[PDB]
Amino acid sequence: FACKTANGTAIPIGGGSANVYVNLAPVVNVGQNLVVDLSTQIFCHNDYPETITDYVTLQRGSAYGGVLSNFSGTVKYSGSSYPFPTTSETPRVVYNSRTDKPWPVALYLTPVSSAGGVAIKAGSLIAVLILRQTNNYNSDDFQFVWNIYANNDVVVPT
Ligand SMILES: N#Cc1c(F)c(F)c(-c2ccc(O[C@H]3O[C@H](CO)[C@@H](O)[C@H](O)[C@@H]3O)c(Cl)c2)c(F)c1F
Repeated sequence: FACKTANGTAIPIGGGSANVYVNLAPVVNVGQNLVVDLSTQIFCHNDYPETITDYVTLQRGSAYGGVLSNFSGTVKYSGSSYPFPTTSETPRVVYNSRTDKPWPVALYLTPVSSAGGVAIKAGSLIAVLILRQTNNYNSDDFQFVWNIYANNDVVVPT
């Protein structure tokens, strides 16, 4: 089991960490959701599906920078929504193919407070998402740590 980002940055067998630079909607109005859809950015595959079923959870989702201070969030994991920052670990998603498949994570972030300025600064760390990969074969328990950075400013008009 291994993963890569849309631009080809890889985390090999055994886990590790990688940075993900995501485009954000430049404007998020009060009462609207800022969607950070990682399913277009993070992809994983099973290296021996003939015998092994890979299990993948969101082990931890943490907020940083502007998202931590001024946004309220949920994370959608494989069609179900959970609080963001995370309190529990999600149900497992299954990977059983050598062809890359999306990691189905998206953040839904709604502004709490804003003065009209830049709520999220371009280049800042907005989230750390830890993917935990286990299987039905051995006791492997590997962490794939995704450091989510904003590519652009996000403004919340007021
Ligand atoms: N014949 C044969 C044969 C073989 F060629 C293989 F490569 C393996 C095999 C390949 C990948 C393996 O592990 C990695 O890929 C797993 C599935 O993605 C993942 O769950 C693990 O954590 C880790 O990332 C493990 Cl353990 C074994 C195997 F079991 C075999 F029996």
